[PDB]
Amino acid sequence: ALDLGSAEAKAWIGVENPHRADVLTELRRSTVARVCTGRAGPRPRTQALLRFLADHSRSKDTVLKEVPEEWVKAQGLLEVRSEISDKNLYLTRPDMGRRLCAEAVEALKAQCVANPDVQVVISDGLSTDAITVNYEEILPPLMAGLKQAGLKVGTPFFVRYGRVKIEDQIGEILGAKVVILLVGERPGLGQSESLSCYAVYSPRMATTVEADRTCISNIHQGGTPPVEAAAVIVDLAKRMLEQKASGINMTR
Amino acid sequence: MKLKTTLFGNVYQFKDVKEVLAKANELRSGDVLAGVAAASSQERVAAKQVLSEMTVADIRNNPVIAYEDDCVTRLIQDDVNETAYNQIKNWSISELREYVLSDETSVDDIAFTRKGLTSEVVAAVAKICSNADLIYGAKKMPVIKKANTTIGIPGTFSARLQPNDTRDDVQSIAAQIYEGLSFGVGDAVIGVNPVTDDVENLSRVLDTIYGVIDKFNIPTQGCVLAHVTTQIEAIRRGAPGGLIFQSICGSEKGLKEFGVELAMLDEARAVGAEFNRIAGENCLYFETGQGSALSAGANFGADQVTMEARNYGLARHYDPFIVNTVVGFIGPEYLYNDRQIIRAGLEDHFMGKLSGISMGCDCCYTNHADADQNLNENLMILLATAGCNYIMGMPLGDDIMLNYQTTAFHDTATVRQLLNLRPSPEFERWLESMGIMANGRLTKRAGDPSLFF
Amino acid sequence: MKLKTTLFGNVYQFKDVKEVLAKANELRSGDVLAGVAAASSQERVAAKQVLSEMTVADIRNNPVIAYEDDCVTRLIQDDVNETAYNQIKNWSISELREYVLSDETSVDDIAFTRKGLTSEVVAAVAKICSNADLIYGAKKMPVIKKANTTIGIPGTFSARLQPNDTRDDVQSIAAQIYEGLSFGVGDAVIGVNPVTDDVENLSRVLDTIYGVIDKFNIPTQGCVLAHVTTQIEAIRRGAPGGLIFQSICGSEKGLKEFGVELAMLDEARAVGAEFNRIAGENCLYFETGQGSALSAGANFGADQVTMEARNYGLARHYDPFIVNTVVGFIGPEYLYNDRQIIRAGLEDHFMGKLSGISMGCDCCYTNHADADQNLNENLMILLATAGCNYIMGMPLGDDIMLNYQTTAFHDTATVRQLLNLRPSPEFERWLESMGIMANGRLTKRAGDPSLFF
Amino acid sequence: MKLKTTLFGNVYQFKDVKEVLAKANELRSGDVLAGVAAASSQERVAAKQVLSEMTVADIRNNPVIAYEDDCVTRLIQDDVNETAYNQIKNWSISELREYVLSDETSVDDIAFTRKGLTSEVVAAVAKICSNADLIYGAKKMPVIKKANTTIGIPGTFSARLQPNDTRDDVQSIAAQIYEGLSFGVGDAVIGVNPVTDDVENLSRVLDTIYGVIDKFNIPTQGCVLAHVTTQIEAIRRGAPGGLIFQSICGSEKGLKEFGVELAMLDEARAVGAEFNRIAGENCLYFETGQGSALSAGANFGADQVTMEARNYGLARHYDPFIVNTVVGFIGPEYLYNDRQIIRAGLEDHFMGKLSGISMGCDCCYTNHADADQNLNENLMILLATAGCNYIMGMPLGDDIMLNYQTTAFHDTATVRQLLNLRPSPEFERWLESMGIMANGRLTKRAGDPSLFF
Ligand code: B12
Ligand code: NA
Ligand code: NA
Repeated sequence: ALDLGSAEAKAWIGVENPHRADVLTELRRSTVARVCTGRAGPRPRTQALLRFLADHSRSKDTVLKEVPEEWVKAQGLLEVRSEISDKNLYLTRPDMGRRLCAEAVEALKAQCVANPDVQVVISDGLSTDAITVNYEEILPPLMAGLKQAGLKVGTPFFVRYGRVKIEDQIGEILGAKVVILLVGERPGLGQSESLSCYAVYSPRMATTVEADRTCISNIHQGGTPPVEAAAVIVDLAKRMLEQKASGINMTR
Repeated sequence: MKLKTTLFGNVYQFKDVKEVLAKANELRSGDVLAGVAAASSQERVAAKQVLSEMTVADIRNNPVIAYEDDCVTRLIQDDVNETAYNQIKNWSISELREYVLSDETSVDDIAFTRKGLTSEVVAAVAKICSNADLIYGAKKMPVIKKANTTIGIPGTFSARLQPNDTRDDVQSIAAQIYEGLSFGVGDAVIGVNPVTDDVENLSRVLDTIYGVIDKFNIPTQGCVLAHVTTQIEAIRRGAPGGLIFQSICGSEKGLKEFGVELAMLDEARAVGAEFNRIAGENCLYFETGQGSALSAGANFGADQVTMEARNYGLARHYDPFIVNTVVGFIGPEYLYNDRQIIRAGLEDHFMGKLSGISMGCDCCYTNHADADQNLNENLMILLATAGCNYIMGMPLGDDIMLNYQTTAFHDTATVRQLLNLRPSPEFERWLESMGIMANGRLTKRAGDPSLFF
Repeated sequence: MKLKTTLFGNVYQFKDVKEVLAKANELRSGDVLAGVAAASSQERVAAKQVLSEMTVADIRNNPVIAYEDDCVTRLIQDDVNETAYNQIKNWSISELREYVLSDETSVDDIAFTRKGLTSEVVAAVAKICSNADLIYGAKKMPVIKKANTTIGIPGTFSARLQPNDTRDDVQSIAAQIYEGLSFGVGDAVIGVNPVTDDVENLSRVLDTIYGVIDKFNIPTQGCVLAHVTTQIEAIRRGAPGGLIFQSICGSEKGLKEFGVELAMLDEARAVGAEFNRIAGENCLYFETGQGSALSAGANFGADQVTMEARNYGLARHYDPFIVNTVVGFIGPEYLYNDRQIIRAGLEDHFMGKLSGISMGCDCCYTNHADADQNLNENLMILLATAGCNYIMGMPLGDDIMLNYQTTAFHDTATVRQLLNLRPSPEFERWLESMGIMANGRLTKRAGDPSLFF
Repeated sequence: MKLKTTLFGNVYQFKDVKEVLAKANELRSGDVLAGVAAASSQERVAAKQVLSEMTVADIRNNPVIAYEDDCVTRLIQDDVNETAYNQIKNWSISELREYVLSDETSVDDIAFTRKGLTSEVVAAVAKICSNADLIYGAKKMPVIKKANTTIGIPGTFSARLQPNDTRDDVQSIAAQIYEGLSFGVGDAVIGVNPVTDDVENLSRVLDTIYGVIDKFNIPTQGCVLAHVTTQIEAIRRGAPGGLIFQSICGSEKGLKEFGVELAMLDEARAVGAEFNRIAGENCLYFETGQGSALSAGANFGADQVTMEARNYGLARHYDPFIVNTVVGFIGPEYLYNDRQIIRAGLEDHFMGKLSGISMGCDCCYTNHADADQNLNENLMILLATAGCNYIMGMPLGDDIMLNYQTTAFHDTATVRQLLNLRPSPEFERWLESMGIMANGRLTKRAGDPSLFF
């Protein structure tokens, strides 16, 4: 008897008559990829297919999963949204996810501090879990990084239903020299807590291209740890202000 | 030309070639998002008929971004054989479709004829093809290239080993390599998308790949799929050069989005020729896919099939070892479901082969798309019958890192044994020597990465 | 028996084997309509795992309609080789899936093993198979029969000529026959669904079919697809007997809906043996399809995949020359779209081949289903790779009196030349002597019904 | 570097690599004339041993004209794969000879290894090869190109139709074309050396060649062997472009003697890509031969074998469809007799194949050389066993305006039927449909130019 979401199901060796099964266990230990599950003819073994199917059912739910408004409020965050009203429209309309709605623009001018050196934006994007798991690990030492030795720090705020190009409009309105967007990248099969940082020097809606951004991707406990990544993003921000450059325009 | 037809007594008028090309597309969510789709099935068929009656000249002389404004358009137009063009310029697109599909049209006939085409004309043919048209048409247009393996020989089927890791951990990359080779995956390339973009890390990932290649004397090539500039940097500084990769887009603005100049790809060719461990004459590797130009704001009112065709016209200039579309890499906003992703996969592959590039497909989907692993298995088999040069392999198709599902190591072995297809002949020889393959089929002790230890 | 697992900490309980069989199905519109579908994706996977851990004895000893109450259940159960059954009865369905798919399992291994199966067990295997599982599994289970043609030899691909007319007009039937033969269609059967169900009309349609067969000495067989009693009547009274047809359903109630007793199919066998113009030992022809039991009131709370498997257990008793599902014959209420119709087609064909019948598929859809001709072309090619014994042929696939779209004459020629498959060897020899086929390929002169004139 | 051995107690000292390369040559009349030959047989062998013990780095880093002073040296050096070079740079020329000849060295091994060579190193290997070394070495290094024919596949043997006339009379050119085709000659190219070097005459001769090609739908290509600027002129102004020709020399001074800049060959490539009626990717044609640099003042104290190797390094940059030496084109002052002309032919072909060009040979002599037609027949057969890609064909080999004797049309048919070799596969198919060839052999009706009438 087996739960397909258990650690025993994850560690399963399926290879039937192994050449060297001690290598097989230490290969299974070396990676989170679905290695060493064996075969039936050229096809997957049944338990490997079943656990794949189980993980996909779990993965589908995490794309529709939304964080409480109350959780955003408990973080001390301004919630703002894009032009997108709901999760279903988000998935079909990236162009509306890349623009603040009319009430969002006015809220940012109302409530956020003007012409910062560094502006942290946080958005659910395509994975809520990427925010909710990681937030308390990444965000406090990021704020305490940019403050302690340094700069005019923006006040951090949530954008609901954000796509990456929205940080250009955020840069223009708030007058920000560096914009950092921490955003949920699209959910994997067997994980959902993968966060990316997208960061850009002094952006403009008409003129900024994607290559002008620096990406730091795969921030989680199975990737780059959110505490360790916080000091990466601060050092990136310091380099961005020194060089007056981001993305492909940066040295080294 | 006519921009106009009458269908069931009702007149259907379109403004330009660009609109006719767009609305002739089979329904997809990307064309609706771009605002360029047909309003009905009737207007789709009317667009198809208008397109079919337009000449090769009509569509050649109206590219969707103009010559003077776009370096990809210039590259496509300047590469035309004008003698081949002049032979076919007064053919209708209906006549060109039937020419491509004809059993009296040989591989050698199409070899000259395709040099008279532009990417927009290549798009125009695909748009009036059925699914079986796209599959049969692609099948009778083989494209063969050579690195350390030969890819694309009829009766063969290759696979990229894609050993990706969330930290670029060298034990986890190695584990996935040994698993892939034990299923006979890796004759296209052993190709890692890296986390960090950076000469020390690129060289270490390449050292890991080529550690395995050199130990077992494997006829294949390695690749690391960072930006082309950092690849060139790393290879110049003494990392092993296999294939050199770039993601490409079908307009100048799309290339600027990607941070790509045309002269980087010139440089990659020159660096390949100086540095790279490749026996044959092809060493470049491009990846493509519908929606990328629309994402970039760089489609200029054109549909994503026409834009994707222009990728292949750009790619053809550089005579790469391999190209694949990454067919459902992005998500539902450009291709929504099973049926759209299959159709795009068949379109992309047909258009690549018509453009004369070594065309494969990452048969894939994302978890926010209306799609599952049965779609990948549907599409990989359809495309294999179309003579798709290669697919990907990952452990059960789970990318732990790029956060999508592609094809399993299993799936390449399945396709080969289902359809009586072999690997690349050089790689097949190696598999036979390792005891992994006999007569095209996995042996008993295949599928087991512990064979290598 | 466990009727229970836990999945991500959550306990999933099902009432019986019937519910586990139903909810393990891939999503289709018919299972929702029957009220038997999974409520969620997670409960689908939980049902799949419970099913996989259930044994062959568990499924065999719980048929979905009981032995006492159902003559089809009796027929299936009483046909079991109990020695074959006793060898495998303590196998899990997981183990049986892996057994079927294994390259170390031969055709002759499965030949004996399938005799210990019932239709419910056949269904259970299919439910935990992926699309590529269903295709590769079916491919390695060839079933070969012989009428005046041999069908189902690996490397071959047959087709029914379906020359249907709105008035049974004998010039319109002949027209479609000459067209079909010019594409190499008709080696499975030349088979008309008549408008009127009477002996004079049956005999006239058979005279028209056999008029063509006898003039050109064609190795094939004719069929008129009226009710089996009217066929028997016509043939007794001296009409040419080829194949004898009946639509079947997977319960006694379903047969009563169709107006069939089992003794009619006994009689059809004996009438075949006395009367019919058939060189080989197989002369029966059944058609099936998912939804028919549910339409009839006759599924008894069972899903349409399990019920369709029971068709094949029924069919196997009578050792027919050919069976096909008519996969999307009815409408969207049982299979809604492309994805569901493809999946059903792969299921139906796999289950037929596992049951050891000569299994083909009418790859088809209706105009009120969410479906088009590109779906037919997708499915026909996938099934051809699975070693589907035959499909239909009609002119562009347009049935002018059954009001649906099946596959074109073109589509059989396409599949054959795409996949390097031949007709039935007897029929291929005839095509070669007519100048229609050379080396598996349509000649220049082919595709032209005026060749016969 | 040793520039020194002792042989039978006697110390042999040479000044530089250039003298060692020169004196290691087999005796020929051109090396004596150049003042660079060995003084004795013993000094020849001493030079051979010094050369054999010199390393790949020794020869690469001393080209016979320096990098700064010579654009051909620059072109050769800048085309080196430095990774391939670094693998082999500490190999002796002895070891490289044994590597090339080894049966454990594959075509794909040499494919990479030759990219680390320069032309001087290619020459050095040939100098310590015996005649059977040169023949077997070349045979195991096939080079395959494609125009409208594929040339250089092992088991095949091609021929240039050379229909030259004293007045460029279009009836006399056509006469010789019809004669050549009747013997199966012309799959390499149909190639005229014109009397007059102007656009009207070039276009008229091309119209005559392509008049025949288009009437009979021949898979081949035409060429007019005037200066490359006049070809480009003619083709721009609308003459049919097939192959574009230039005679080349192995130094910058030699090119200036010939009136060639490298940018003309760049232009020829681009003109080919725009204009030329060529299905494959190769459309350039060079001719070479020992003595030409020495004639030009342009050998700079280097021997004619080293200088001829530098032709092939130049040619390789431009990836031509075909190259041939014209082995005894000039006269006795460079190669005196049968023995010297055979040896040069074997050297030239080996070095071409090692350089990775599609290497053939005009097996030829002049009437003021010590030579006859039996030498042509000796050499053509030896080179055919070496896998020589093509020879010439003329009527009995008599050139009526270039004033020399090459090989007969007979001689290609002889070689093919002697050695069981076929034409280019595209051209062979055409010969079979004309009734000229069956199973590689001339039919009864062949050898008769009136077959075309
Ligand atoms: C989907 C995807 C793409 C898509 C983007 C299209 C789209 N609309 O999503 C396409 C196919 C276009 C693409 C292309 C490339 N990608 Co990408 N991509 C991804 C992926 C899988 C998802 C990112 C995501 O979910 N974003 C979150 C959502 C909410 O944002 P979004 O608004 O919907 O999408 C935006 C971003 O995805 C952004 N984007 C996508 N890729 C990249 C790469 C870079 C360097 C930047 C700055 C931005 C960027 O473009 C969209 C806005 O137009 C990640 C892998 C991962 N696990 O994150 C890699 C990833 C970000 N890509 C990567 C790279 C290198 C590339 C290329 C440069 C490849 C190449 N060698 O040419 C190109 C060019 C990117 C560009 N400059 O536009 C690397 C980044 C490495 C780094 N730290 O710099 C990643 C991390 C994968 C890897 N190899 O590890 N990519
Ligand atoms: Na469809
Ligand atoms: Na002689």
